[PDB]
Amino acid sequence: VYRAFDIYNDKVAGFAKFLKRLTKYTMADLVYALRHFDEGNCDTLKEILVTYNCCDDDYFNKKDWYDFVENPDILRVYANLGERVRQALLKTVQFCDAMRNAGIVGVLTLDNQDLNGNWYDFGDFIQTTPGSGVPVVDSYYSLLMPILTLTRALTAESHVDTDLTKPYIKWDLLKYDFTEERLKLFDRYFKYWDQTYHPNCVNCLDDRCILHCANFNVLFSTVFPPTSFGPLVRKIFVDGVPFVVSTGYHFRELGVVHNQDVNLSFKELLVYAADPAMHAASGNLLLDKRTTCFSVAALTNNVAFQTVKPGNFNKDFYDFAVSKGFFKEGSSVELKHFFFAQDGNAAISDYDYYRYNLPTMCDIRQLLFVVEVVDKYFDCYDGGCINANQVIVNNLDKSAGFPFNKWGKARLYYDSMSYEDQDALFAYTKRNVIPTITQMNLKYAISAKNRARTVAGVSICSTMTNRQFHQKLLKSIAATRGATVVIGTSKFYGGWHNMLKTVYSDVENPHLMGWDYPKCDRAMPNMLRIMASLVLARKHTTCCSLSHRFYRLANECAQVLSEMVMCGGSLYVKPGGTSSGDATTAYANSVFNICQAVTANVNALLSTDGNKIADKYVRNLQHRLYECLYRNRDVDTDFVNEFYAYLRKHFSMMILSDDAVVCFNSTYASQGLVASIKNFKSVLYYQNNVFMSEAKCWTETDLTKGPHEFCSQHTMLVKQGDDYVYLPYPDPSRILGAGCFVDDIVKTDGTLMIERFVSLAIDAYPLTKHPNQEYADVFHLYLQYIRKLHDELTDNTSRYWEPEFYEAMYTPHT
Amino acid sequence: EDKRAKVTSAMQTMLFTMLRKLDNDALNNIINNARDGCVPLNIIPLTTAAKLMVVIPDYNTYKNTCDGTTFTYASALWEIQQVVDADSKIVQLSEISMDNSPNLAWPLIVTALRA
Amino acid sequence: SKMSDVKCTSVVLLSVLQQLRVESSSKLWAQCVQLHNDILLAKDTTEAFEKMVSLLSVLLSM
RNA sequence: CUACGCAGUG
RNA sequence: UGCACUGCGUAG
Ligand SMILES: [Zn+2]
Ligand SMILES: [Zn+2]
Repeated sequence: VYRAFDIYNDKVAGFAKFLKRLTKYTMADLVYALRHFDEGNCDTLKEILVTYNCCDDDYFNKKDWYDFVENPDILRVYANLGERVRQALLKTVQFCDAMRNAGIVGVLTLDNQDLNGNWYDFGDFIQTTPGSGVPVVDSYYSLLMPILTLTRALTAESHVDTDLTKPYIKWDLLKYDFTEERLKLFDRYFKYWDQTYHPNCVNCLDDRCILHCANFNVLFSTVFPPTSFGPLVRKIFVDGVPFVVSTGYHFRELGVVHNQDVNLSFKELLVYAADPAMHAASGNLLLDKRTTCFSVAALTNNVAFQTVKPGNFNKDFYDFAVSKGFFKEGSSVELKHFFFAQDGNAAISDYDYYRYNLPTMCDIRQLLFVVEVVDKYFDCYDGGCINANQVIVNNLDKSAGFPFNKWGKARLYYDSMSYEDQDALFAYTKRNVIPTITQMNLKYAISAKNRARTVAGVSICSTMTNRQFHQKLLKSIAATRGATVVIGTSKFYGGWHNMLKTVYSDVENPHLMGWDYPKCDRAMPNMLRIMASLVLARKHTTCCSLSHRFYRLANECAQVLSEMVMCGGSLYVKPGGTSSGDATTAYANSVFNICQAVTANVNALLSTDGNKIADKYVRNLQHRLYECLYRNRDVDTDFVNEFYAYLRKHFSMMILSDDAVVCFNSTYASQGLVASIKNFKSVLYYQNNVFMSEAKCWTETDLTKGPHEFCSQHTMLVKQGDDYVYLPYPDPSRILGAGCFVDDIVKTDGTLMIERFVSLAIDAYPLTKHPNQEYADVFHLYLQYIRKLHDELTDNTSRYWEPEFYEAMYTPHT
Repeated sequence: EDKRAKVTSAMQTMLFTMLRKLDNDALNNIINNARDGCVPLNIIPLTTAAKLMVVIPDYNTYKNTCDGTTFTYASALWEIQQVVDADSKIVQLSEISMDNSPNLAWPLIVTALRA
Repeated sequence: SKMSDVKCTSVVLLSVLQQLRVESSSKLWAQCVQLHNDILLAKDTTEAFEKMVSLLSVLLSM
C-alpha cells in the first residue's frame, strides 16, 4: 500500500506517496495529509485523529467538519495533536545532538520519525570525527512548519514550566521586549537551523532574511501576551506641556522597532493626530463581548449602532418592464439583486469575520522559491519613489479618515500641505513608524446575498505616503498590455478578445479553470501580505536603502496589517488580513493570487511519483526543483527562468486582483505535472486556512465557449465583420436590478437617469447575440425606456436610443 | 492658508482637550516603574481608565461577566453606575432578568467606575 | 408576476417604515429588516405573502 | 487635456 | 460614506 515518503537521489526526488516498536503512521504521513487535503480521501487523517484521541468517529459523520468557516471547532481537534508534535520537535533536537556527539553526518526526513517522536533510521549515516556531526534538517523542518501553527504546538509555552496543566505565565503588563524569549525558543526548538535568525527584523540583511525572520516570529509571537504587541508610547514634554506620543512599535512579525527621530508644525500636528496614542489614552476602557477581537478603548460615552437603509424602488421602470412582458411567471430572467437592509449590529458583526484570520507559518523554503518565481511576473514593470508634485489623486473629495474626517476632506489636507511638507513627511516615514487608525464603513451597493459589506477608510497620512512610495509601479502595471496582470485593460473595443487570445497563447492541450478565494480579504495570512509588500517594494533598489525599505514595510504593516480599527466609537486591534482601502489593494491581491498559483504548481510537481513520469525533461525539472527548494540556499537564476518559462508555456494566467482564469495543458495536469483544482484546494487549506468548494470553481473543456465567468461577466463567441470574436455579457438580473433599484431618491427621475440607463445599455448590449430571446430583449427594453424618458423630458440624443452607438463600443476600431 | 491655520488650530485644540481629559497620577506611576520608560499603548486604558464600558449581547454573557452591582475585570473591581439599552434608555438593574430579557433592547451598555 | 411585485411592495414598505423613524427602536427595526430580507431572498410565494402581511401589520399598528 | 456628475468591475 | 481600473454625459 501507499505511504508518504520524502525521497532524494539521482533517480528521483520529491515528497510523495510510494509503495514500500514502531507506530503504524509516521510524521511524513501526517504532514502529507495536512498539506495534500482532499475531502474524498481523508482515511489517513481520520485514522490518525481517532487513534490519538483527537476526536471520535462520530465527529466525521457531521458534514463540513473539515471546513474552518463552517466548523471552527475543527481548530480545537487539530490542537489536540499539537502537543504531540511539540514533543517530536524536542526529540528531534535530542537526536541531532546525539549525531553531533557521534560524528554522524546525514539527512533527517519526516518519514523516518514516528508520531511518537522516535527516530528509527540509521541509513545514509557516515562516521566522521566525533563532535563534528552536522545533520541536514532543511526538508524536515521546512515541511513541518505549516503543521506547527495549525496544531498550535507551542501552546504549552504559555504555561509555567511549559506544562499545560499548570497555570498560565503572568508576564509583566508593561513588558514589551521578548527578544531573549525568542532566542530561547529558537535554541530549544530550532537549534540546528544553521541560518541566522533575527528576532527584530530591523537587523535583517535582505528581503529574504526579513521573510525568514518574520516566519519564525509568527510562530514565536503566539506565546507572548496579546497586550504586549502594538504601538509603543512615551510621555514627553513639548512646549512645557505633557504629551503621550508613539515612539516605537511591536510587530508580531517584525519584532520591536524604535523610531530614529524621537524627540522630547503641520507635519508634526498630523503625525500626532493620526497617532492612536492620544486617542487611546483619552479613551475609556472597553470590554465588547460581541466579538472575539481585542478591545482597546471607547472614545464615546455611548456606543453607536449604524443601520443600512433599504433601496429605493423605481416604479416607472418596473411598470414599463412589466408592460413590455418582463417579470412574468416562469421567465428565465428574474430579479435576484436588491439592496439588503441591515440592523444596528451588522457592522461590528462584519468585523467579527476577522476571527477567520489565524497565525499561519509558511514553508520558508517554498515561500522563498515562490517569491523568486513571482518576481518574474513583475519584471517588465518599472517602479520607484516619486515626489509630491508627481502624485496623481483621482478624487480629492473623499474621506480623510479618523480623526481627519472631522475637520474636512482629503482636499483640505492636500491643499494645506505644500510639496515640501509632503516630501518631509515621506522622508520621516522612511525613518520612523507612524501608526494610524482605520475606520470601518458599511458600503451601500447592490448584491445578491444578504451579507453586509464593509470598507476600511485609512488615514490621510498613510494614503499620502503609500502613494508617494508605490504610485509609479502601480501606474506602470496599469499601463501594460499582454501581461499576466490585466489591471487597466478595458474590456471594450475588443479588449476582452485580446485578453482571451493572450491567455490561450501556445498551450498544447488547453483547458480553462477558474477558482475563488473564500474570505480572501479576511483570512489572508500575514506572511503572504508581507511577501506581496516586499515584492512591490523590490522595485526600490536604487532610490531606497535597506533601512528605508524596512521602515516603509514597518509603516505599511502598522497601517495595513495590524493597524488600529475604529468601529462605532470603539477601538480594536485588527488580528491581520488586508484592508480594502489601501493604495495597493488590487495589486497586492494580484501578487497573492500569483503566489498561490505558483505554490499550487510547485506542490503538484513535487507530489508526483517521478518514476512514473516518462518525460526526461520533466523528471530533471522536478529533481532540480527539489534541489533549489530543500538543498540550495542561494537563488538559482537559471532554474528560476526555466521554471517561469515552463509555467508560462503550460500554465497561462490572467489575474485581476481576486479573479484568475487559467489555461492549462490537458495531459500535464492529468499526469500531475501541472496544478489542478485539487492542488489549489490543498494549498488554500494548509496556507490560507480556508476550504475551497468545487461549486465556486469552474472548469471549461472547450476553448470556443470561453471562460465560464470573469469579473462577473460571461463570454460568448460572436460573428463581427467576418471575424469571430469573444464578447463579454453580464447577468441580466444584475442589470435589471440596477435599473429598477437606485441608491437615493435624488437619482429616481430626471435628466440624470439618461446617463445611468445609457451606461446600463452599454453594459447589456452583448446580451443581444445570446441565443436566449429574453436576454436580447433586455437591451431593447432599456433602449425603449431611454426613448420614453427622453420623450417625457421633452438630434444627437438619437444616438442614445439607436443601437449603432452601442455597436461601436464593442468593435476593435478603438 | 486660512484653512490650513484652521486645521492646525482644530488639531491643537483637540490634543489639548484630550490632555484635559488625561490624568497623570497613574500614567506617571507606570512611566516611572518602567525601566526603559516605554509601555504598550493597549495597557494604558486598562490600568488608567477611571470609567469602564461593557457591551452585553445577551443575558448569558451578562450573568457570566457582570451579574452583580460590583464585578471584577482586568484585576480591578468595578461598581456599576448605569445600564442603558440599544435605544439609549435607562434600564434598571431589577429589570435585567431571564423573565424580562426578551423585553430588553439588547445589546446592553453598562457603565461602571473604578473602585 | 406576484413574486416580483410582492418584493417591490416589501421594499417600498420598508422604505416608508424607515422614513417613519422606525429605526429609533432597535428590536422593531431588526424584525422589519429580517422580514424584508427574507422576502427578497424568499423562493416561495406563500411565505413572501405571509411576511409582507406581517410587515404591513407592523406599519398598520402605528 | 482639464473640471464636474454618473455607471460597471475587484 | 475606502483604494484602483474602465466607459459614458455637460462645460471649456
Ligand atoms: Zn534576518
Ligand atoms: Zn524608493
